[PDB]
Amino acid sequence: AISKNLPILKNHFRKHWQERVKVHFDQAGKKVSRRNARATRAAKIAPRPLDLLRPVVRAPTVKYNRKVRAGRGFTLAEVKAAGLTAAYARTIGIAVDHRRQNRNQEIFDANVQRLKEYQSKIIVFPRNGKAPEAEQVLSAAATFPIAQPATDVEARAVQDNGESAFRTLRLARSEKKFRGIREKRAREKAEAE
Amino acid sequence: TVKTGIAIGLNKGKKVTSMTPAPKISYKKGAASNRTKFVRSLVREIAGLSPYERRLIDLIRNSGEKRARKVAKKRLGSFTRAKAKVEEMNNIIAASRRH
Amino acid sequence: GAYKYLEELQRKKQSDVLRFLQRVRVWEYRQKNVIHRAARPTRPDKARRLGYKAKQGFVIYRVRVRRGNRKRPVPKGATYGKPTNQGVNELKYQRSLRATAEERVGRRAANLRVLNSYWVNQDSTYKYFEVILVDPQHKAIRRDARYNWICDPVHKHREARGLTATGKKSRGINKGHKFNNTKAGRRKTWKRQNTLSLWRYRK
Amino acid sequence: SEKAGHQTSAESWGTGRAVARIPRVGGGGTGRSGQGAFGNMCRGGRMFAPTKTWRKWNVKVNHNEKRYATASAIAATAVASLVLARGHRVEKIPEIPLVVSTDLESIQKTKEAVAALKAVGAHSDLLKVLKSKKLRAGKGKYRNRRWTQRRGPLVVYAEDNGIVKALRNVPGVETANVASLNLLQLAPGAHLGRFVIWTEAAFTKLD
Amino acid sequence: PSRFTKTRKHRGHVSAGKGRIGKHRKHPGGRGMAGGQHHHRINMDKYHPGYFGKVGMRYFHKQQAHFWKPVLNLDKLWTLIPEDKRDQYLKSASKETAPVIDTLAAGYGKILGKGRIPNVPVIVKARFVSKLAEEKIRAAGGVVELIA
RNA sequence: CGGACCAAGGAGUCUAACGUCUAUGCGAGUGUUUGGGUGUAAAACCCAUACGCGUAAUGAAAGUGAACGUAGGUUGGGGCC
RNA sequence: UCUUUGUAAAGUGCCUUCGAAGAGUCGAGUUGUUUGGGAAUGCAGCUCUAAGUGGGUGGUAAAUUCCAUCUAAAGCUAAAU
RNA sequence: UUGACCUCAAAUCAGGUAGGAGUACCCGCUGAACUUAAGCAUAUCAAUAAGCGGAGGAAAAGAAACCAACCGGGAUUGCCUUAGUAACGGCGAGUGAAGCGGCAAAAGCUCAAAUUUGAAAUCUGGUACCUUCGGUGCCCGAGUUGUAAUUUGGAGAGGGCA
Repeated sequence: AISKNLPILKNHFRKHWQERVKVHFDQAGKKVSRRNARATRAAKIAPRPLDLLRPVVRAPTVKYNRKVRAGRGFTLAEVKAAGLTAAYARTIGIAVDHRRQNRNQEIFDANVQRLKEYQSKIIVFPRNGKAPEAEQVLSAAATFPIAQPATDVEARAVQDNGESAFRTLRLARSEKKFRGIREKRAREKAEAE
Repeated sequence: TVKTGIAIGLNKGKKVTSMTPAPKISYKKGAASNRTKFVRSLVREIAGLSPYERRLIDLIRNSGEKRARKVAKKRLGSFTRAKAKVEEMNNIIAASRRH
Repeated sequence: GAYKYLEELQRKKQSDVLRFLQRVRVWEYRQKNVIHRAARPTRPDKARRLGYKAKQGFVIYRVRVRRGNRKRPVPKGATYGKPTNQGVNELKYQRSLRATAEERVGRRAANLRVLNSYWVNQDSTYKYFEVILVDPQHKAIRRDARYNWICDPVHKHREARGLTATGKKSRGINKGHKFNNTKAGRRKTWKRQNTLSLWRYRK
Repeated sequence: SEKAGHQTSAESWGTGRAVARIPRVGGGGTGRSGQGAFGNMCRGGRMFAPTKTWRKWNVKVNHNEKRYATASAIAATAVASLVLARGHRVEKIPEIPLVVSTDLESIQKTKEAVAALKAVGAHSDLLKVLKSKKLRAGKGKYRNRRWTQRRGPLVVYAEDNGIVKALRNVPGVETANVASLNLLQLAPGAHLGRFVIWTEAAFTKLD
Repeated sequence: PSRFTKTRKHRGHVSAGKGRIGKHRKHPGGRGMAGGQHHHRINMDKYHPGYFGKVGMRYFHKQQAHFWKPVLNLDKLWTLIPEDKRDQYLKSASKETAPVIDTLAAGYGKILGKGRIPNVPVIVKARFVSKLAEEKIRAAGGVVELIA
């Protein structure tokens, strides 16, 4: 049971796992079926690009906030700043999100210029009259790739002031750690004259 | 409050320019409206008074507000609701003794 | 608008006016059958906000369920097994007495769909629930497409599966970190987390 | 089947009955009564270690390993010794690798496709197929693998214009895109030196 | 494969490599980590010391995003600038035209100071940094500013 | 103790996680095959982002975080001059 | 084609009045079960039983003080599975 | 006396509907034990097997009383990862998620709480006709203890102004 110099292997197989083994032999079969589902979807809704337009949003948490990604939908403020009704934006292929709020200007600016580029690049077919001969671009995501925002010039100058930015890290940690006790000390020194 | 541009501290995080956007209508679900204050005032007039709230009113006027807050915490959930109910009992005692 | 007044009035359950109405109506429902038919709800405010519209094709029953725990049906109180399962009393039914109420009513009216249910009265022995039902083959429900979702054949006996609000509560179906075991059903999560998903090219 | 050898309610008789301790079928009066079951040694019992679907069937290879072996297989086609040692008829081929014009790729008919291959010297290697059409030795002939034959030339093109259709019905030849270069075609049976006719455009795009 | 196993070499030999006396059983020492304090105590004292006991305090709801701090040493700092611009930036060490290194862009939270950057002025954007890393960057003439 | 005799069947297999060793590819990187495109179609080919493990440890944790030197000295050390 | 189909619907900008939003329900105690959830994750029984700038959550109980994030106790809904 | 209303009946009334089968998958309830812990009682097996109730081509869930602490994301589901990790556990045996990230698929909404009050505008049923998965006309009923339109929190309603 415990023999030799071996690592302790926590293998979780003491249940009836053999009744619940799912083996994906249909990995190739589902990929063909997903492409067939995409092909018959594009045949159904030709010539729209088979997916809605998604915004450039910033990923949460400190691990992933360095990178932007695709959102669920644009905000009400973003669609209104682009100059179209949110119900109208749903019909012309723009995903709109009602719970995401706008609190960052460059994410707001990137999303509204995405909306300006989308409205300039698509056309809306008329309800009555002959629809124009327009080809279908199959991927709206490949039409509008998401670029990372501009951070800085590749080269710049050195600002050597000697402010000891490690001590800036050490002091900011210390004044964060000791804020409440210093405020409590400043409270009791005030009400004791 | 603006950030600090550094990874640790009180206001750790990147400097950004916000918008202070249009506030949602929700965040105001518990906001008291004029008709709803009217309905609750009329219901308080016609329901009479609860048996524990009768006990709470005589505990205010006889045995102390600290003792009544102890009893109202034993009745309701916690002290966040006991303090609200004792303040409500204080208001309707003062309403009963005024004018 | 009288239902705004009715809701805040009915919240005062320890009020003298509604305790007397509780005392009279707990006797009346005791003297009637266990499952009987209510021609109109005694809480029309609660009926309107749960989905009952007062048009024909909407049915209200009233039902009493015996309160308390669920005694384990083992002979002579003996549960033959390990001592952790030896308890017979103090065993609690996982579905609510609302869910039991809808189950017995839905068995009685197998031709009707259980829309919702709500507490009306209680005593020591019984809890009383007015259960809203609809006729899915009545033409006022098959027309008027606000309510024709319940004559769809997936919604039949929804109270026996936990689709109603009592069942959605009792299955723990809520969004949150408090409901990680039961998000889309506790058995769906248990299958998902205990399957050994093996691929063609092993990872 | 996971219930095979277990659609049975055999229970062991224990000892004291002068028979072995194996589970035996209860009941009576059927011939199956008293017969051993539930074991690998028993008739009608399950096999030892019943074959499961979750056995590793497909084997992961590193992508750099696959490209290494493909480039080695492509390089082995240019070796005149490995193509001849693999079992191809290149004794009258004037130059290895055999590169032909791009107009082979635009051939629409099989009748001119075989005349093209006979003109460029693959006539003996095409005759090496369809004279070797043998019935398969073993039980696999009634498992939809009835006929074995040798693999003739490979034809590598760049852009399709009908040569894959024109060489579909010719036995033994296979048509491969210069994007793909399937190692199952370039090194059949893990043996280097498939006889490959390249086209001019496929040779240019091989750069 | 099966034909290169020792089971095929054990065909004919009675115990199949398991011994006449020992008589290979189902689970003779227990199952799993059985008896790690009683009859496999010597194994759990020699080969895995530290197995039994509560060391440390419990951290409820751990997310590794909070503990995201991959470390980049100073000798690996110059890997960040690509090779098309690396030789142009190592040569002609200019204070006016200094290469900025978005260390967070690749995904290193903290720059450490394992040592010997070349004497060039280099701009380093950091979430965290060590004292010796800054002193060697200050010795090379570069500067460290903080980002988040 | 088992074995009347004969024929057939009949017992260290597969998986998950690994340990040592070996082979191979790439190598401070590596791993395409979750997925997408393509295809002669469960094959083959191609591909992005992450992520895994590694490149940093240590402490219970807050945290901190690896050149005095020709990356040190001594002894032995194959090979080379 | 329209005497069916404009004593029609829908959206957009100001400014003002506002803004109704689910109760034996949340929540608390206790009990039993369950959970990775640990001064108690969820559910259920019993007892108590809310509020309206309120309530829930923010993975250590409690008090005080903010901040952040949603809007429960009513309901439908395709695809990926 | 005669007309109601309310409640409760009855009818081989008129028209309908439910049962049962199958049950691989799904939604719940109930619910073990062998096993392992080298014993065994918590634990494990397992919130499983059996039992019971209920559906469909999927079901369930589903547009936050969410996650988070970020420069914030944004219904649900599924996969790769998180991760055999945080945590639980005679802290023993063992058990063990979730947020993020990538991808597949992406679709959003509806009532109750407001008096149309210058007109219950709503609907079932019957009858007659026709252009019949229904429509129109008339009548009896339902409904004012509230059926329609308008609103669902992202908003929205009222009152002018163009």
